[PDB]
Amino acid sequence: VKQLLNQLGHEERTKMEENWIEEGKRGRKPTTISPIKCAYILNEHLTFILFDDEENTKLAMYQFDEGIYTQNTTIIKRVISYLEPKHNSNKADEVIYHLTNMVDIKEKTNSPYLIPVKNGVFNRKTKQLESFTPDYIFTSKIDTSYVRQDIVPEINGWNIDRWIEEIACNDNQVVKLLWQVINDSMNGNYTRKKAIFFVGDGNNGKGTFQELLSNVIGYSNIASLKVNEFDERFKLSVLEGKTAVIGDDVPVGVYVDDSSNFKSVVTGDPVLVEFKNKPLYRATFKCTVIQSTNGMPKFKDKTGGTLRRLLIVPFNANFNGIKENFKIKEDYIKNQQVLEYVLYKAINLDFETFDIPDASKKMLEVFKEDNDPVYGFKVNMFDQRKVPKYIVYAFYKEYCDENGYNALSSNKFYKQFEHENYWKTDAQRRYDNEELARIYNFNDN
Amino acid sequence: VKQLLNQLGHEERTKMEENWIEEGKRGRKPTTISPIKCAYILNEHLTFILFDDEENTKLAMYQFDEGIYTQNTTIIKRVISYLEPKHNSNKADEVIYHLTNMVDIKEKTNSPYLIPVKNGVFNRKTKQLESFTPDYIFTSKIDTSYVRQDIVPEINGWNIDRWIEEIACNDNQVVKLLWQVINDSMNGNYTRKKAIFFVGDGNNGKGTFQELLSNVIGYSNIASLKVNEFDERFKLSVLEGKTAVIGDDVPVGVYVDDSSNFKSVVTGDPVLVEFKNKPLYRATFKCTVIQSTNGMPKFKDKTGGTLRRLLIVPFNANFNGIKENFKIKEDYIKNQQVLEYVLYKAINLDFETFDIPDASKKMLEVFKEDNDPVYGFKVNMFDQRKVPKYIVYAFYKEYCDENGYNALSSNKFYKQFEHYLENYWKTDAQRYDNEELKRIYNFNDN
Amino acid sequence: VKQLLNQLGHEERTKMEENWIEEGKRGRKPTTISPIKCAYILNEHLTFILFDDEENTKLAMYQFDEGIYTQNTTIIKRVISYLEPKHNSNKADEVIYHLTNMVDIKEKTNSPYLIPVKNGVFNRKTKQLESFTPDYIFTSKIDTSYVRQDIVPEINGWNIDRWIEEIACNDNQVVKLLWQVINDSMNGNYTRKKAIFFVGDGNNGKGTFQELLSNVIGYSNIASLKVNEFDERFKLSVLEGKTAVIGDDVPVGVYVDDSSNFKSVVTGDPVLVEFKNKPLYRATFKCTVIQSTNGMPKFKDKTGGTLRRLLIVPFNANFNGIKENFKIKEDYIKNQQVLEYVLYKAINLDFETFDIPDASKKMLEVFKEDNDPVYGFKVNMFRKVPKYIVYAFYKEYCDENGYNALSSNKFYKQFEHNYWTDAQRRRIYNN
Ligand SMILES: Nc1ncnc2c1ncn2[C@@H]1O[C@H](COP(=O)(O)OP(=O)(O)NP(=O)(O)O)[C@@H](O)[C@H]1O
Ligand SMILES: Nc1ncnc2c1ncn2[C@@H]1O[C@H](COP(=O)(O)OP(=O)(O)NP(=O)(O)O)[C@@H](O)[C@H]1O
Ligand SMILES: Nc1ncnc2c1ncn2[C@@H]1O[C@H](COP(=O)(O)OP(=O)(O)NP(=O)(O)O)[C@@H](O)[C@H]1O
Ligand SMILES: [Mg+2]
Ligand SMILES: [Mg+2]
Repeated sequence: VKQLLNQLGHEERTKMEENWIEEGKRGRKPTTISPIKCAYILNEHLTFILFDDEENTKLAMYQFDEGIYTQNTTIIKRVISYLEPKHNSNKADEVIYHLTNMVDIKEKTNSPYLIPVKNGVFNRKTKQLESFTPDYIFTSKIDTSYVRQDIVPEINGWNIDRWIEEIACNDNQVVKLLWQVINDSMNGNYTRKKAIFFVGDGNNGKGTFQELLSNVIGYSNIASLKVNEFDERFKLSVLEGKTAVIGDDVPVGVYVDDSSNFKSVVTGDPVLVEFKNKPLYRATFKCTVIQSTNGMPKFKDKTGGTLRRLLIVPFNANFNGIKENFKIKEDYIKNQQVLEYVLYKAINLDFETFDIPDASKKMLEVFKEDNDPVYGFKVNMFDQRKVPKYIVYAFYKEYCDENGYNALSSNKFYKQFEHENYWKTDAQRRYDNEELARIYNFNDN
Repeated sequence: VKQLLNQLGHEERTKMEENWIEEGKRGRKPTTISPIKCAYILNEHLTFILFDDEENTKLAMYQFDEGIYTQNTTIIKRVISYLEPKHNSNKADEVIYHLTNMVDIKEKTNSPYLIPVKNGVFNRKTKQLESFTPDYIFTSKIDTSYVRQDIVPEINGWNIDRWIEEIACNDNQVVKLLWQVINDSMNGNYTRKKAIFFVGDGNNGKGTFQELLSNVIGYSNIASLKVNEFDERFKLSVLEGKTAVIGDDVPVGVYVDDSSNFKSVVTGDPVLVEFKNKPLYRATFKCTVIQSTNGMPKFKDKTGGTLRRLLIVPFNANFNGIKENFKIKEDYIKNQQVLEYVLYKAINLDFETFDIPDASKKMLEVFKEDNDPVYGFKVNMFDQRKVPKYIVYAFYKEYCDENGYNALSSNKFYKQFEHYLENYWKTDAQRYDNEELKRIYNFNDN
Repeated sequence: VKQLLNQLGHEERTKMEENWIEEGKRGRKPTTISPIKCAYILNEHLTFILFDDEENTKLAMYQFDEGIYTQNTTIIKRVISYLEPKHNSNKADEVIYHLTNMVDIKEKTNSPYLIPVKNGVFNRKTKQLESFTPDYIFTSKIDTSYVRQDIVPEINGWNIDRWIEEIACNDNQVVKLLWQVINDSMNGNYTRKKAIFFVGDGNNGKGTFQELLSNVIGYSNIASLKVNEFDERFKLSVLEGKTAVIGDDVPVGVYVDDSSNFKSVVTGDPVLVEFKNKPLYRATFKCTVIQSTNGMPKFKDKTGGTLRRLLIVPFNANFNGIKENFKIKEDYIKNQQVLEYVLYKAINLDFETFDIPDASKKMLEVFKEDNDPVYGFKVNMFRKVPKYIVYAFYKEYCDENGYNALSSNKFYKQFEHNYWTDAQRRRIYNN
């Protein structure tokens, strides 16, 4: 558009000179296009919009070669210079202000069925690639291109699908879940209301998968934030325009005092976000969370909420014992063809919701037992009677041998609420004080 | 008004051109309307007001299409451009300043009987919809149109009334309370002084009901702020223009050490509000508070006044299994017809105070024992006399067998303050004849 | 004054046009009054003063209709626009600067016997209502007119005096104290060196009385600051230009670690006020403090000063039932007749010190026992030589979950009060 703008500026200056010649030598050779006329020409021959009618909304320009509207001031300034190079910063700002006054108001397309990709928009309803148009209002797009694939790319005899199988210890459910996780991380307007956790005992390829995701998706489109940092002030502000958020390494067994922000982000509920020395507001973040960590973080809520939000991926394979192929994480996942194929395969597959692998359900139960001492006690109870409350207490098996703090006669109510037998009241099996509950009995008669 | 101002343009400019022609070629062919004349034309042909005479207050323009006064400088500058496009930003500011000097002073309409709606203004005294007029001064309105509704809209064979009944587990009192809450949430000038709390274990529709409210009401008319965040600095500033505040998820058992701002916002009491790098001032907030959480948070204030303000709504419906429908939260209640019907029904019904369901009273009592250990001990006392005051303070029967914190014999007055039952105050000298002090004496024979 | 300034501007513009005509057509014809001439005209006709000679102090203008000097630059710029509509913000600032250079300096009228009221100034010594004049320098006034009242105004069969009696649970001392509190709150230049605290639990009407006070007085004339908010940054800037400060709900039993600013504000003690990124300065605040809360918060200092500064008002009536009438706090206290009668009754009442009710003295003693464990011990202990036995760790902290001392500061108990000596006599049920 540089040539077109230079050309239009040339005839505009020529017309101004002709009018000055007709009117006589009085305007001392006017050679600079007035900012209002410059804005008129730009609006006529380019696509400028305004995202919102709110105060100090920055004007957006449609980059034809990129297909996404940009609010970057310097790009617009360069465009002005293309039309009129003699305007300084103040006159270009005046042109921008005039354009802001002229252009119409259009909201960004937040349709979950449309995903911006480098080649163009992708429609999930038709599962088809559509060329970039100014009608589709996007501010960012997936870095990697989208072309039809027929064979699995291989570099130096290394296959991406074989690596995916190797990551999951050759489990169809886990590789399917990983592909679904990639596909969900691609979508920014839809969240699926699940939290993805990667657990790793060592060199399990977790970081390699994180870098693969950060490469297939735009590196700018991804945010970095851990679970324990969600409640911290100004941390949520990084989730503004990011397609997904990745926690690189959550500390092992970290304690989250409050996860209200984390749960709200996971379920897509609106949340209060503030910037540094900026007014507070509320926004809805549909970006998915993907946290890679060793072990498993411990939550404070201890309720069914965090149980329903979370999803765990085993990542059992250990590549530390096998020879480490640094080229996989440094070269192979950065190859254009591999990212292309990954993007194509992930975008084509369709699923309404995450399908939990059988390994994840066992891992979810393990997390439930470890986080909640009461549930772990109930699972490992193996007791036969039911009436004696203090026998049921039994000091809870030395805090389930995991020294997790447990209350008296209050967590008993929590246990009975959590869990056929219900409660029984007998005067011959209770109030005997056989044990003054340290405790070594397991089962009585 | 764009057409009207454009017609006003090229006419005043024509007038200046003719005057310059008559006076001779001396003014270099003036073509820009002077900012003062621009302000005169705008004041004559539009409605600009000033909310108050305070320092550097912002001019307000009546949007004829929207029907609400706005202080957004961008819209005003766009209108000025509609009149005189060639004005710079500084010239637009000059026009705004001249208008500020010229226009009159009128206060915002804050009568509780008038509710701004997308379609018009609803009058509760006459229960009627009236067209937008510049006389009514509103800065925001409900984003749902008000239309006459006779048949409940069904989308994909799904009924909103049936969903409301399901959320309440088919309880008439609870559905009535939910409708009353919907009605109260959209009134920005009347508070009823009740703190609505949604309690549920999981997948109970708490979040669905909250974003349903955020849909029927304007999204920008809702402020997201939790109970524990009321007293943090700069947080109250979000309540400036919002008709309701919604706490998406209050952490379970969070200790609210200070409740002054929250209690003030619940009632019609004024509060000190401060913006970021802006002078502090005093404002009254009538927005209703609605908080959804998994269990009632612990409040430091054990006094009766904190308890009376709180209201608790049971969400006892379970949708954890295959019964869950994503379309309900994501699609169905974003439908325009459903929102219109909900707005109509909520606006129509009239009441003076919340009708407390029986289940709410039970849960309010339960939270009363949970928050106040002495009240919990009294409820679980069953010790019938009470002359030996020392056995009564047996760590209040070891926290009535639970856990907590106790004061050392300074809570004696608290027991009488909580209740007197029927024995009132009873202490006799002969007391010392009972053996001192552990769980053997849970009976009245003493 | 709009008509006068419009006429003055028109005649000045005509005179300038005549001068341009007689001097010949030189350049563009003058049509805008120069800022210096505009300032000259404004100074000649209007009334502009300067409160002090400090750095960049703001010019004050006397509003003839309002009767009070204002420093609001918006009003001054509107007046300038009345005189000269063609001046933008910079030219109005130039006019204001010229006026600041010209006008004389007069201090604010801070006479405790003069109270600015919407009808006019009120002379307490004369007990009269004097009309507004520019001679009296005031920056704010009570938003309720002062009219002579003879018969109590009743709205919907509801009496303000009967409601006041109901709030006090039918106690003459308490209603007298409440009227005295209203009178003290209205006066902004006299402090009486007492802190008013509304102590009551559950529904009592403390907030209703506070709203009545904020209604009879100007709403903008009331500051909002709880006792615990006094000592942090930028909070005192709210107190500037306010006749009284009201704390809506102090947290129950809040720990007031720092009370220096609160004590300074309670008395006439000067204090350093700071604005947000504005030149901080020293100032004296005479506004009275009124706080409402459930129970009496305890102070760290627990000394004589906080005891003598504090005053406690009983709110024992409960309306937590069908007795509650919302219209009392929503509509009844907003009635203009009721507010006018309340203002008349309060301002005509005269006194020099607060009349302490007997119940207030009892609660003051109770708070002294609660905040200071030593005095609670002294009250509870109802011989002389034995100090160790009477100590006994405050006889086991007098059963209040307190913390004791090392038996060295315990003898400060004879400060509150063991007449002095045996040589052989110097948990436990036990004096
Ligand atoms: N097939 C393979 N795929 C990926 N990495 C491999 C493979 N075989 C060996 N490796 C090596 O295994 C290591 C995996 O690195 P990385 O995935 O960052 O580890 P991690 O411990 O999971 N990282 P992190 O998530 O931050 O804790 C690197 O040294 C790789 O070179
Ligand atoms: N009557 C209903 N039938 C089926 N699904 C429903 C019904 N009501 C709500 N849902 C769905 O239940 C899901 C969860 O509702 P939501 O209110 O977000 O949960 P929540 O109660 O906030 N969960 P939690 O924070 O963990 O306690 C949403 O997808 C709703 O669409
Ligand atoms: N004499 C009265 N008779 C009946 N109702 C009254 C009376 N005085 C006040 N009320 C009402 O009682 C309520 C008092 O609320 P308010 O004064 O804000 O709180 P409070 O009673 O001081 N404390 P709290 O109950 O914790 O909010 C309002 O509804 C008043 O209209
Ligand atoms: Mg929820
Ligand atoms: Mg109150």
